[PDB]
Amino acid sequence: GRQGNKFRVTCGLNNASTVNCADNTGAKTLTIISVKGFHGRLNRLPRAGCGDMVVATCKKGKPEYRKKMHTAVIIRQRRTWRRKDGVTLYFEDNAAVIVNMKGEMKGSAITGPVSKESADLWPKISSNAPTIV
Amino acid sequence: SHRKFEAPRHGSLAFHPRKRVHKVRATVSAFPKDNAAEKPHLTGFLGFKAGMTHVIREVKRTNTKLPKDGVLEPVTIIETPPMVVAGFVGYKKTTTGLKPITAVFAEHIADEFKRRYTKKWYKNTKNQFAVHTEKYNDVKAKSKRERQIRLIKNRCDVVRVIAHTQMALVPLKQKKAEVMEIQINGGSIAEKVDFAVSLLEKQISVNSVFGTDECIDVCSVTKGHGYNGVIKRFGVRHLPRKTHRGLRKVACVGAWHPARVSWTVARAGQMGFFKRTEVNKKIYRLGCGDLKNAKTEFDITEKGITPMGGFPHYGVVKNDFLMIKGTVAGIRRRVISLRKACFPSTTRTAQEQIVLKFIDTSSKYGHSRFQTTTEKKARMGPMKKDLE
Amino acid sequence: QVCAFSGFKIPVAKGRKYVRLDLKSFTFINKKSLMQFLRKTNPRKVFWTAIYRQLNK
Amino acid sequence: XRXXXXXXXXXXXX
RNA sequence: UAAUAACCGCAACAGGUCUCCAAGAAGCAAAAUCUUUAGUUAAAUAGAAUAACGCAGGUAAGGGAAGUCGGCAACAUAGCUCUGUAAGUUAGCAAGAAAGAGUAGCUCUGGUGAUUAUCGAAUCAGAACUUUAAAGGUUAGGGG
RNA sequence: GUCAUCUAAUUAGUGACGCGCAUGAAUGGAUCACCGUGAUUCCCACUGUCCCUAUCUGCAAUCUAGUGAAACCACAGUCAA
RNA sequence: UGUCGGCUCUUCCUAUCCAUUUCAAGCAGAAUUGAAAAAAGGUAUGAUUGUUCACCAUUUAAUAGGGAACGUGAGCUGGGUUUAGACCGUCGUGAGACAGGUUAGUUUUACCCUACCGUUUCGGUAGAUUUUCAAAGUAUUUAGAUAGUAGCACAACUCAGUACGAGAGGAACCGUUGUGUCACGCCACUGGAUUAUUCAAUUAUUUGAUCAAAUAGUGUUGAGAAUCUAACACGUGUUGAAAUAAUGGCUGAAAGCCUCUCAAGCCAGAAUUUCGUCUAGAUGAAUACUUUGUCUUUUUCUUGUUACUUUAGUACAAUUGAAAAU
RNA sequence: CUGUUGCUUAUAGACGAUGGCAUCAGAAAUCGGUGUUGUAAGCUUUAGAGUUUCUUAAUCAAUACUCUCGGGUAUUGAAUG
Repeated sequence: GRQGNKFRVTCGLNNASTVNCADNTGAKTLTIISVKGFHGRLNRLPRAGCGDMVVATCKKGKPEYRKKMHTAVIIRQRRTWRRKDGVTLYFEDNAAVIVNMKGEMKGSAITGPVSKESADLWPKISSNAPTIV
Repeated sequence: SHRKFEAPRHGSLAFHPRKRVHKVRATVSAFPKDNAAEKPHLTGFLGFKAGMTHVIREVKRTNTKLPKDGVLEPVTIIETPPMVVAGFVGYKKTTTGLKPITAVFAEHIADEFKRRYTKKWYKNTKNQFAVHTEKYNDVKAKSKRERQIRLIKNRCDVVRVIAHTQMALVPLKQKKAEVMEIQINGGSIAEKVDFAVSLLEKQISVNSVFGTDECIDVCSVTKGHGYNGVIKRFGVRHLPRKTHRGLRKVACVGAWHPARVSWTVARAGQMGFFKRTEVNKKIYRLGCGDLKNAKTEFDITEKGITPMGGFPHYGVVKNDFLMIKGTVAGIRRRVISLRKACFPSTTRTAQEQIVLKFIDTSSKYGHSRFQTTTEKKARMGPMKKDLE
Repeated sequence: QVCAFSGFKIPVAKGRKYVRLDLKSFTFINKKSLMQFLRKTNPRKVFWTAIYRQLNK
Repeated sequence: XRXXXXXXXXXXXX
């Protein structure tokens, strides 16, 4: 359920990287396990950037979300990445929102700014985003 | 036994052996395939790298999601003062390759060309081309020259002009010229020699050789690094911290029983001064005539291509220049052999029109803020100096 | 663009943007200013800033 | 089975 | 002489060998660091260049054990004052549990005595103001 | 081994079951409070262990003047079958 | 002859997992299954175990099977095994045994030859005589027998909710645009190191105090140019012709018909081969100047080379050697 | 001709090699451009929480104001003259 392509966004989120959950679905933090579309290499850890759909497990949250594996989208990251128009940009924290394969967000609201790359790729996130930075 | 896990080999076997070159100038291995159904023209040039800046260019491709305000890209500035054509040579196709038949030179030759033929000029008698010039107008020598022209027209297939640079126009301390043979691709051998004769003693500027938004091939010698280990040379994996005798090496240099170390293994050695050819490089600004400045249709302030404080380790560019998108092989002051593309690129990005929106001229040292020193003075205002 | 701490006019293709969780985004001209911003240093007490020079004289 | 160790240090008394 | 050259180790060997006298700073401290009296500047040779691979000491964006037999190595906590401190228990402990706050400079205020107004001790508490907001140069617990 | 629990994932750890190849009572059985440069597992924090390598310093290595060994050595030293 | 595994690294096999090209199906579409050409390119991340093996959780176009002294210890590790300490269980009267379990246990030497990777020094290729010529020396411009060889893969838009199908479902060729990796580079912009002990601040000690420093082997902290560098920044490898393999065909006999040929003759067809292109490179060629014009050997000067100097000896213009194809 | 040698030479570099100039050579200052840090030392400089001695003027005082966009550094592998 992903629309269009994405430019190069340097991936600052690894395997076992912990991110916040900006949704309101009782899940606090998710730790990245794998990244959808990742092309494997020897000894390389999976990498995720803004707008990258990941597979993550919830280690902190309500019982219906903890100790389970969900699917998320990185909406902001602390890694500095460069836009194609010579704009260097980075956020304050790494966060994600739970989506399914078809792309519809599980939650109903997002707290904090949402990067443009995650907003363009997923139309459902941009509809519920406060601001698109 | 088989290796447990598979991975691509480190380093290319197409660039083996890694032998450092002897001359700074790099000779092109070929010229674009000749077509006999067009006017004669030169298929190459030669310039000196100045430095690197960045430009904001307006995207002209369609069906692309690039920003509409412009894309930040790097450029390389290659100062290319005019060349002096000082002869020409015809090549014949034999069963062992092209064989130079004769070389015909002009009457007047500059000391920059004569410096190539010695190794201690200040102790030489500097009598190069003396007999060729003194007896240029004699009846016997004129007949000989007329035979060289007719011999080439009869028994030759390739004609090249021996053009050399003028190093009094560049900030380099070297005085001897840089000779390069530029093949003439065009009409029949009859009209190729006619064009080559017309160029004798004349000057060729880069605007005549290259067009606008043209993709070219660049051949140059890379930046030297010296003796380097396997980690830098090839990119092997560093060994664990626990390792005895060192970390930055290849653990296994071959199996027991080919009984010899293979040429395919990574060994420490020279990295650096190699000759590399890069193809399909677009021209952004043809710095000839009006476009010798750095202003654009959107940014109209009057400024030259040299950043504030001069190009680092190079100086000030005040002659014709090229604006090549991206990087070329070699550091500043290197000699770059340009060339028309052997395989012309047909991609939509190769045919795209280049519209520069901003050309950077801020100082290439530190975190600069001002484009021109006049607008540095305006913003800062009068200081303690020049006020008292 | 103008720098968030120093107040200098930011040259094109030079600088880093910082986005906070309170929907506030700032752009800085170099790492020298950005670290000053993160240490909660007032540009009014930093002599070389454009903010300081505009307040005094 | 197959073991591996060796060391000696006398080296005469010259 | 009594030892980084006079003793024992093949030697002018980074190993070993019992004692006496013992200044200032700072500090709880004979600690670390600097110095005065005394001793020495030589103690298995140097000069130039500043490649790889090393031995010793370091730092590093984003992520944080995914590396590995295994947090091996390194990082991190670290002084003092005040508050606060669990399960378990042989009722003595655990316990510096865990956890949180304060700390600088300058100008002041007050408490703790002796001799019968004069004289004296470092110690504790408190208040304005200032700044680059304070144990951290050195020494200096990771916890459950 | 079977059931729970720890993890996304547990030949690991812990709590239980016990026809236990071949446990068991001063060859001591069961029990752990304090203690341990003892063996094992899990959390928090921190980090070049790692993604994935970059870079700085000293001493060497390099070259030179002086000085100057040892192990080893049938003869020696390019490959395929 | 250092005995398991893992780590690092290269190469080789095909009995092929993916990508490319084909044939077949009980192949309507999609997903599949059997088979041929083809080994040039890829084939991953983790929990448990010393494990090879195995089993789970993901991801991917695929996460194929193997060899090289069961590849690889003067390459690493020392987890297991496999000495010497100690414990439990069974066995033995006892010392002691245990493919029974547990715990702690020194990993030495390359400066030799070769190989491989880079890097120097000396040597040098035989048959032309139109003085507008020939040869030697120095220097530049070039030349290319040979050796290596590099780009791959995926995704999005449109094709298209179209072909196909009752429905459910559900493609592809061209074209466009991006991403990942590999290779070569490079320093503009972003980031990192920083003994320019740069600039500033500051703890302890010492200069009587201020200034200015020094010491704590770089005291420490903040910013920090240059240079180097990014898996952290960014460029190029979208590139052209011919001939092919499996296979599909054309004409066409053999064999009056049929047949793609275990016949002659052709066409189309691959991540294929060869040109083209990139890298290293042997014998070489052209030009500039210095010369020499029948010739050499041995001495000898030079850092070295050529020309050169001396004593001699040798030859002296004039009949040689071409059809092509079949 | 070529090599040594010099520029404590570079676009190069372990050593050789390689590349450039060699009297219109070279090197060094100063000097302008260009960068880094953050406003130098002085004073009869105006703010200063407070204190002391005179008798109400001195003096002491972390910091802070003007001179001061100051001072210092800047090829060492930066660019001019």
